Amino acid sequence: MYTFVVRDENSSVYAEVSRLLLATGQWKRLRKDNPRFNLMLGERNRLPFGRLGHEPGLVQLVNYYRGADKLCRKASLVKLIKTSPELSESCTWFPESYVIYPTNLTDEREVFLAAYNRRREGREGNVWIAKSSAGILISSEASELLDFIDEQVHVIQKYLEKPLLLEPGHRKFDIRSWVLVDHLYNIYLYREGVLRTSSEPYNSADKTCHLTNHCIQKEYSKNYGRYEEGNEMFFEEFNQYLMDALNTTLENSILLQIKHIIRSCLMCIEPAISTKHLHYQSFQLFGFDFMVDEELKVWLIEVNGAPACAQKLYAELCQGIVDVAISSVFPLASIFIKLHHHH
Amino acid sequence: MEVIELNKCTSGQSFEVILKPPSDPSLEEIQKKLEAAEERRKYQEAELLKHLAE
Amino acid sequence: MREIVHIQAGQCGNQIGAKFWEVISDEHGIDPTGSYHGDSDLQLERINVYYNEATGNKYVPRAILVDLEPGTMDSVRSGPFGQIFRPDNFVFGQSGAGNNWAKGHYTEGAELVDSVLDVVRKESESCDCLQGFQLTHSLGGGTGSGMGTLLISKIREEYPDRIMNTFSVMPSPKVSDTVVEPYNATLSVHQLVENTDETYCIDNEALYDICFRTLKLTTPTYGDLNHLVSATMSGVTTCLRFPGQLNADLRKLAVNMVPFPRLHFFMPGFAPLTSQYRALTVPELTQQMFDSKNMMAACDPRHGRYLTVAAIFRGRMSMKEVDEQMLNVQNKNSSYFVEWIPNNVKTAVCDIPPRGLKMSATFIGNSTAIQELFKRISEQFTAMFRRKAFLHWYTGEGMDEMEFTEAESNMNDLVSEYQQYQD
Amino acid sequence: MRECISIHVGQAGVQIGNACWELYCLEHGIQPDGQMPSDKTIGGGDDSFNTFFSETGAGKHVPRAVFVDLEPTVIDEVRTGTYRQLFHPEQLITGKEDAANNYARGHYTIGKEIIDLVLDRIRKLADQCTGLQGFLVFHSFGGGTGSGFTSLLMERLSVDYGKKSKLEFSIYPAPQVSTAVVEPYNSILTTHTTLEHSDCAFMVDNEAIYDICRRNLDIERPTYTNLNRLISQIVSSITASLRFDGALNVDLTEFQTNLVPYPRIHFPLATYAPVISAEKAYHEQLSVAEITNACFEPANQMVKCDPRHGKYMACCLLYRGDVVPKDVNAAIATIKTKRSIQFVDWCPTGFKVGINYQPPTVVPGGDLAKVQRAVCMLSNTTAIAEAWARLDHKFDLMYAKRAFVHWYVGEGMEEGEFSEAREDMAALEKDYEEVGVD
Ligand SMILES: Nc1nc2c(ncn2[C@@H]2O[C@H](COP(=O)(O)OP(=O)(O)OP(=O)(O)O)[C@@H](O)[C@H]2O)c(=O)[nH]1
Ligand SMILES: Nc1ncnc2c1ncn2[C@@H]1O[C@H](COP(=O)(O)OP(=O)(O)CP(=O)(O)O)[C@@H](O)[C@H]1O
Ligand SMILES: Nc1nc2c(ncn2[C@@H]2O[C@H](COP(=O)(O)OP(=O)(O)O)[C@@H](O)[C@H]2O)c(=O)[nH]1
Ligand SMILES: [Ca+2]
Ligand SMILES: [Ca+2]
Ligand SMILES: [Ca+2]
Ligand SMILES: [Mg+2]
Ligand SMILES: [Mg+2]
Ligand SMILES: [Mg+2]
Repeated sequence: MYTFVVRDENSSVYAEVSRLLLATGQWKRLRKDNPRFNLMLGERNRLPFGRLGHEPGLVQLVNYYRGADKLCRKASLVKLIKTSPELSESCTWFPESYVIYPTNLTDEREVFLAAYNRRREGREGNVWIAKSSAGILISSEASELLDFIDEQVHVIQKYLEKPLLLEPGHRKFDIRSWVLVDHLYNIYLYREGVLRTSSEPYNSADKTCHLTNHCIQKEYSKNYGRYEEGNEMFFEEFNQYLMDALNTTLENSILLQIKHIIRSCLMCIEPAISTKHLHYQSFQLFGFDFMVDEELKVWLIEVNGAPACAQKLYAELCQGIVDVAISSVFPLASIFIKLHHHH
Repeated sequence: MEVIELNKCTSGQSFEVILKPPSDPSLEEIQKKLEAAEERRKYQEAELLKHLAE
Repeated sequence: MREIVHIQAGQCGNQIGAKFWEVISDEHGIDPTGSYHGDSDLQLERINVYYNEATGNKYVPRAILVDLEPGTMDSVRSGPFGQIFRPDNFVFGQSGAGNNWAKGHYTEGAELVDSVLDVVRKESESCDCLQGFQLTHSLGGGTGSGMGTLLISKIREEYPDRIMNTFSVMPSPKVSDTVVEPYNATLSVHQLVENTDETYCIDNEALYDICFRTLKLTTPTYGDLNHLVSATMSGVTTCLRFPGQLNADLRKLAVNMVPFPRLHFFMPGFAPLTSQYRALTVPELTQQMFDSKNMMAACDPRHGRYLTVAAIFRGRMSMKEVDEQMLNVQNKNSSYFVEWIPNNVKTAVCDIPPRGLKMSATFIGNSTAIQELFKRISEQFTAMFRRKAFLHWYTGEGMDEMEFTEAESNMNDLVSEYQQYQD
Repeated sequence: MRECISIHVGQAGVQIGNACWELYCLEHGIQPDGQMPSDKTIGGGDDSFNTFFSETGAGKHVPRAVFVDLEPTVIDEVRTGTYRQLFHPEQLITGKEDAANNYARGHYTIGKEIIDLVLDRIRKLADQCTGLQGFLVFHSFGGGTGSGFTSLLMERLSVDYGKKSKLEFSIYPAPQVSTAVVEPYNSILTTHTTLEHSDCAFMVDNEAIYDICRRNLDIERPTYTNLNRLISQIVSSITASLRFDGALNVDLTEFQTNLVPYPRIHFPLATYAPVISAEKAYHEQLSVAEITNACFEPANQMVKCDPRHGKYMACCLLYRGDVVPKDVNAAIATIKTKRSIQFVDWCPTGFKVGINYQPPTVVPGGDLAKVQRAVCMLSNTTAIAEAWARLDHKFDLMYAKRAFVHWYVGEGMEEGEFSEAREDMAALEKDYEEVGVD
């Protein structure tokens, strides 16, 4: 009889995982402040990692990797990619980005304007996007970007002016991948992804057709649910489209680059966050966001440390979380693609 | 990777390697606290004996 | 040298006290004449806690025997180990207490209490560093209950910085001598609330149920009940009598077990209780030791929460496996342990097992379920007191009805204090 | 030469002190009767080992040590032990009844009655000293004596020896071997009152020593004897620079200079390697790079925590055995490219290295295997604040219900000392966070 505690009531993924654990009759839920647990489904902010692994005779496991925020923050990710030799400033699958602290507060204002002027003179496309972890501005003039940030830390990265546009619709999208990293630092890619598509035609000259967020398309798009249920295209339909239209597969044109990016990011922080020789063990589910351009090149947009799942895929993924992440440590009485790597 | 201040002797040696440059109460006051706590113990014991006398 | 002075008062107190000294004398190699005949130096390392050493390598129990009738103490002096006690430590009268708390506490007992204190003082003077007292008595009679609590009050007056511990036998209608037992017990419980640091609640109801249900004894006697008490008393004093690190003296036990001064009433337990050659395993010892059927207080632990727990394992066993089973019980039923006292379950191990057992385990719980015992007594008190039934036995000794009303209120306050920490 | 006086308080301090002086005698070739054949200056001298040992005209080398306990049974093990001849009765102070796991009982009630006797026996040792450096104080956090009397003694030493340094070796409570539920209370209480009186304190978590004994020595249920022999090895590594010829950490003041830039943050993390079972008939000797790499594994630290999620303020490496500076620098350069070693911006990113060619001495018949080389890293990480957060959280749980508080108030302590001690710890946790978190 294993024990666990629940400390994030808003987590839809682990609300289902908790439901599955009780459904086996071999897991007992305790009060959230009971320290005699085998498994902690921890809170998002200020998880007390320092109090884990000090209970005699209890193998303790937590559903978050301490230090993984460096990969799952806007400014932290840019700094991590630029300063890590495994990724380097010459990284080819991440858009050119710059960390811009507001003036009411290192910083890269002069470095951003240096490369911005190189595109203005060279007749090239000079459209950038500003955003943060906290409200997004897309512009072609560097003055509007720097003035908007001053109005928390923000980042300015190159806006991909030539995205892959689904037809019919001439519309933008982005790919969400769910990645599970277990206590042995095996990297498991959920075989099922989702395309969060825009329902408006992409106009290169209004942010409804430029931002593919599921909440923006349901509150400001006048074509929500027109082409696919809930602006969510799954891998079967997207693969069939790439074959019928582009004469290629999702595996070859896109998924090889996705698995490569996932490995690069997670292997880079492995020495910093691994729990291999630690007094407690960690796993975590990540949500990677990818953009695809017209040349079928995949770009990394962000990594989400506390992601939600697609409604159709909750039961399959949450059961997979119990199988390879929880039952591998606490056995009872494949939907993932294991991305092999060198520890 | 600079080794500085190397000192050697028969039983060993010591040195420093730099990888990167940077970027009371008095005796009276103690006796007062010890005696104030002793007085609180004496007051609690006197209240007990008073209670037992009743 | 951390000496304990033992006192046994009344019929129940002297019969259970005599068996305690008979049991631990055997465990320490002391023969009925006080001569050591053991084979291990572990038996004499802490022997001075309970025994005085006299001329001729004789060991004399540091025990004072008190009663208002001579009968039971004459039986003790004629018992198996009767000659081992110091003859001047028999302090007795002739009138008796008539199962009357007022007689023990206010009239008959007041005439004898000073001569008992003279013997207490003599034993205390010959102590290198007296740590405190232990009293065996029942709460349902007159001498052990009334004069025993009078003794505790006067001992606290003369030794206010020493620990007072009692083994207190609670009355039950299942094993009853008179109808006034709830009166005597209610009056005594308030005395214990104020004037003891640790009280082991030995419930005659539990002792009967164990003999009947578990030990399959259709007609349990007082001898059978005292067998469970004797085995329990040896177990809960092992840490005082043998070398160890946990709860090695009465004050450290109190600091570990008593988070609030009035809530110092312990539910003891013992395993095994076998009706006999089969070896018992550590998982079996640990499960039985926490089972309600092994509790000596007739309270369901699952109806309350454990504030603190001490567990003592005796015999040659895997100390690693003990920790595994102890941590197994806590981590499988952590809802019955308060979360605001971290690591409130302490485990000790002693190599020397009791007589006739390869291994055993003793349970000492400070549980809020003990309020069931006091509620039970309180209801039996009120059923008679609402009609003032049998009160003339007490008003005839000078007591007023108001002292009964205040005793009734005091124990209901105690019940309420247990209830606030259960939530 | 400048002398150091060791003070052992309570059961933990005395039993650990007994294990340390046993090891010191083996390391300096001192026999149980106090005779030291290699010492050619009979009856005197100012060699490095004289910082810890005085000498009698008869050639006995006597520890500069005081043992204090409020119960006589533990120190009686010293009076009748193997090394009984080292000590004279003036060095062993026993009481009648202990502090019963109660800080207030050891500090106020019993402390007031024995503090003058202890300081007098210390003064006798200080008068033997031509230039006393200060004191090394061994005690537990959880015991009533180790916590309560120690903090009182530390206050009086600051008064009577104001210019002297004071270092601690403190045993942090672990429930797997602890004997009291109130040890979190005693720990916070003694830390609050000792904080401004200690220049540098080495905390040892019994949990870490316990698991090292089970994992690396294959002891199923480690005893105090197993734990104390390992602790005395770490302690010896730390004090070896005071007892042998050298140039790093040669006096007590240098410990603070090299490890404690901010005075309140004076708790360096100790990590030791290698720990090898003696029952292994043949074990492959670990290299300089491997034992140095093991200094960044949490499984080898004296306190379980994660230095990756903190910042370093200082770092010393103390090697013993066959080690040359070339192999140290090769290991450090490799480790810098594999470990998350982040220093604070107001401190140089460097390592002070000390090497003693004599390999670690092991007690004959003990559990530790003789090794060719060993290292103790002393790093001042903010990550050790995890140990404070664990302790303060257990304090908060009990104190919210005032559980066991009456035991302390009954000894004359006011309840406000509880909240005052806890607020000081909250300020301590805040200091660690401001230094090591972005
Ligand atoms: N490592 C180690 N820890 C010990 C030893 N002895 C006791 N401890 C720890 O110290 C704490 C208890 O404090 P003690 O030193 O035994 O108590 P004390 O200082 O003598 O104070 P008193 O309450 O008066 O007995 C517990 O956490 C024990 O685990 C020892 O020999 N080695
Ligand atoms: N450099 C770039 N080029 C083109 N489009 C971009 C872009 N950066 C962001 N976008 C678009 O903006 C949208 C939101 O980006 P961002 O990832 O900051 O939002 P978000 O983090 O709130 C989504 P989630 O809820 O999964 O974390 C994405 O759907 C993407 O299509
Ligand atoms: N367990 C046990 N209980 C007893 C024994 N003798 C009496 N009692 C109980 O004690 C109460 C009677 O008190 P008793 O000791 O005989 O009166 P006293 O001599 O005036 O103190 C009743 O509740 C009895 O059930 C005994 O030998 N063993
Ligand atoms: Ca008369
Ligand atoms: Ca000399
Ligand atoms: Ca000072
Ligand atoms: Mg996001
Ligand atoms: Mg009777
Ligand atoms: Mg002690």
